[PDB]
Amino acid sequence: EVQLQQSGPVLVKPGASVKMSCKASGYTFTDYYVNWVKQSRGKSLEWLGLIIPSNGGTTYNQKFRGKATLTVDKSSSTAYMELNSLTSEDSAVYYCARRGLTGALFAYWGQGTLVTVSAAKTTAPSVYPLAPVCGDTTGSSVTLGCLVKGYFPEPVTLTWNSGSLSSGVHTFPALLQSDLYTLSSSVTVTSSTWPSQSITCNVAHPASSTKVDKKIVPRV
Amino acid sequence: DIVMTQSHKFMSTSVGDRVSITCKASQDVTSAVAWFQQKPGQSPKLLIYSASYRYTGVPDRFTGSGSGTDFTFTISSVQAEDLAVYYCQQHYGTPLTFGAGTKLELKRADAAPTVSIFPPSSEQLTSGGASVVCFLNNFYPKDINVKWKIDGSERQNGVLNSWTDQDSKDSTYSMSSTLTLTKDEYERHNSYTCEATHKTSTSPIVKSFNRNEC
Repeated sequence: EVQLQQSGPVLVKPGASVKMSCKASGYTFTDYYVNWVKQSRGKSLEWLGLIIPSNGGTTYNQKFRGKATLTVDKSSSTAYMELNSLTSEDSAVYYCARRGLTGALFAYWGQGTLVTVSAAKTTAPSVYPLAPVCGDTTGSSVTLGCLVKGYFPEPVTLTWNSGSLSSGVHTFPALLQSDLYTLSSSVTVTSSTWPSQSITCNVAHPASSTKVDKKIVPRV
Repeated sequence: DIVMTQSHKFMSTSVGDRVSITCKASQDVTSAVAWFQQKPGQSPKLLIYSASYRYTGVPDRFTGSGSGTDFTFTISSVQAEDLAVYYCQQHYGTPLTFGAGTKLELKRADAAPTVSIFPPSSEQLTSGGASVVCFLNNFYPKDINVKWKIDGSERQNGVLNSWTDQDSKDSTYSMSSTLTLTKDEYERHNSYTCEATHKTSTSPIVKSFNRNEC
């Protein structure tokens, strides 16, 4: 069947360039045009342009003229897209697509290639355990927190008790501030089982080869 | 550039219900409109093309119509797997463009948020920072207002909010609000408050603490 396989994620600094691929299979490459689409964080979709495999002819969205360059290698049934003079505004997921039936545009999509542009330096997160207010809390259930601040790049893997607690967990999307990410996670436990039955926040950040544990302890 | 505007950013429905999403083109685009469905972590998927034709394999519950500037996308009977983001697109003009999307969500009984406030961790203060965190969890609907109050005065500067998508299990929403100040400034105020305003109550849910008071 028709398949479009895109290359892996890339992380570069402002001013750099990147070249990604889109390998077609399951059909005769030169039989259809290859379109490219950009989707930025908030899920905003924008058309970048298209290339005609047989001739290499290209059509671009005026907005991306000079920023993106489309090319093809008929030999390997692969389409490429190169971005230059990158800026944080170029960070997004880029898709390649092909039409179907007759006139059914964007019927087939690649899985997308994530591009992240930032001047930030790899920074391991500061992990802070958040115990309840010193005063007291009500009820038999209690919520605890974990603040993961000042890291780069994404992602981090946060777990509670090494993953043993998941049901009452809420891990929020990270927020970018001054080139660094921050996220928080809360866990709610029942039956007055804290602090009697220990709870620890674990955070792994592969980019910095770090893994830290922070036990939640009553404030004293 | 032709702008495609969708009827809503979010829509709530129930399994078995009939739902319709509309899109308006800023200019006549004849019937060169398509509708896509997208799930988290996945690529968009073509459902309707040329305004009214179902793409190969698309279930009969999906239909669309329109020509000119006003288009409709309809799900005759919503199924659980249909909760996702839907986008319209026009390809009559250049460049072709997409609407901003409409997220179809599941309706459930209203639920007040569970609010918890957290003073800065001792470890963070040693670095000169002071983040006060407030979690507002498992509420419905998504509409909510959080405001911070320091010694009775409302504070907006230094506050960052983060939201989770509707939970797949209990259909509720959760939010985290963080007020970040320096240790220097944090140590010059006594009472810290995070109050949440939600339709489930005319009165705000207030969580507070006084610095250094144990």
